[PDB]
Amino acid sequence: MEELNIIQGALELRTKTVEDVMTPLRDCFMITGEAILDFNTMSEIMESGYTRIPVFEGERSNIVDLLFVKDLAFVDPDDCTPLKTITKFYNHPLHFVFNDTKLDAMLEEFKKGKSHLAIVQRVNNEGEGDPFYEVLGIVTLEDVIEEIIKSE
Amino acid sequence: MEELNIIQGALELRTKTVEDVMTPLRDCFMITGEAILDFNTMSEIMESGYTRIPVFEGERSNIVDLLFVKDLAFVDPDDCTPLKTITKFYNHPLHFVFNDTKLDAMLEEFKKGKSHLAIVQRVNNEGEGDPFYEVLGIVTLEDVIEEIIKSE
Repeated sequence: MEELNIIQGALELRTKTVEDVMTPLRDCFMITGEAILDFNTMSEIMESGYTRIPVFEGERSNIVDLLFVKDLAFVDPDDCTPLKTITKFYNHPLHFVFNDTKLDAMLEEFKKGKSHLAIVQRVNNEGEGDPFYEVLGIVTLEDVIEEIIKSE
Repeated sequence: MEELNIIQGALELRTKTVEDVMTPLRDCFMITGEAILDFNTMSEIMESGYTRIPVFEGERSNIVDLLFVKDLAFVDPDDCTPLKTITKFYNHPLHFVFNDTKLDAMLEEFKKGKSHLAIVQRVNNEGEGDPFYEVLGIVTLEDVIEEIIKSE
């Protein structure tokens, strides 16, 4: 039964972590903060089919903003408007989560607030001096829902 | 518990119908088949935030096609390209469902195939001669999932 599938998935939300379901950094669709919104860039973006796109500066682990595809609505490609204008303008909130966070807690976190996307990070205790936060990938509400309802 | 919420919702999928959760025709974001994709039209479309937009010809109950926002990726607004070009090109499938259809069966129907959006309709036995199909609104996967996970 589908109902049984959903119930079991719901039960497993306690044990599975965000690390188990995240879209890792190698698999993340991201965009440089230096980007300019000419025709072609906007075209690749609208082509991606992703609703929201992480914006990074320099390194991919240096995620600085979020771009919603909606924000291109009033953008004229002929203007070749830089991305920073849109990102600094909307200044969409950035949500973070630890790799060990359970999916049920993630669901709870997502249901409250606008964030339906979280950035996964870990503590690097393998110093070499100061311990650091290591960005691993992204996890969305979609990742966990898909984990809930999928056939198993 | 969240898990309890999800479980109960899953259980109720048997009893609730597509009529109970659909976005009705008054609340449907739709677009005329005659539409042209200048800047402003594309701008309203990208503004909507909806991933998929029903295309109708004449009456709103005369839904003829589906438009994915993705399909605007390679569209130059300066070209003022008509919608029919894109719709006839992609010719995305159209899914239909009866109002009495239970949500669990809907879930089953959605999980198989690309259709994550269905058009609700009913039989008009209030003839007046020939009985007809009366379009009532739309129901997506998102509608049912939202119905599953929401707090109750």
